[PDB]
Amino acid sequence: HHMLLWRRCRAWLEIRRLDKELAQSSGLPLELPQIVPNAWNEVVWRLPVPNHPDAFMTASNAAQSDFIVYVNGLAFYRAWLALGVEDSQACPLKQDMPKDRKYPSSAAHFAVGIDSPVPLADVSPTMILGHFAVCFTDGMTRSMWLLAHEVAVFPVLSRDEASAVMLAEHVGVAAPIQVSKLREQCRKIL
Ligand SMILES: [Cl-]
Repeated sequence: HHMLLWRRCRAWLEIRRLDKELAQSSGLPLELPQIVPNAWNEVVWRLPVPNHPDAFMTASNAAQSDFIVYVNGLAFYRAWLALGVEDSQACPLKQDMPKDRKYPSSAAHFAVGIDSPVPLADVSPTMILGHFAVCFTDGMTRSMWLLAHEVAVFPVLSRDEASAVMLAEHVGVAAPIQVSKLREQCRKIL
């Protein structure tokens, strides 16, 4: 859309904005996803969405070996921007996320609700030019939807415990939990 210098400077400024927002909101309670009973036999969260109907997501597509990390949206956004501007998985600014070609399709799925919760994104910690970043196996557009709608905290899926703990370290609001253990807890309690 513009030149490289433009795109790098813009990303830089947004990261700096996030740095400050994160520093200000530090320690304050965020709105958490809520594990809810549902018509299926799966883990489903209700996600509050500011000035918007509730969203619902599910870990139905996860492996027993996967781990869930509840992430601070702003921190996740920042780590994604740390991928840089040229990556094929480069993160658009929030204001530009709805322009993404898959975004209407994502918005449509999110519109349905508890009858069809959106499966979690599969992400991974990584290293880019000597710094921490997050990249994707899948779920980039649904991640944009959540970010652009200012969902405060949402779950994501990670391939293994160490990767999950690393994600939680940099962008998490709590320790990870293995999908198999969460499914079993939901079973025994709900
Ligand atoms: Cl599930």
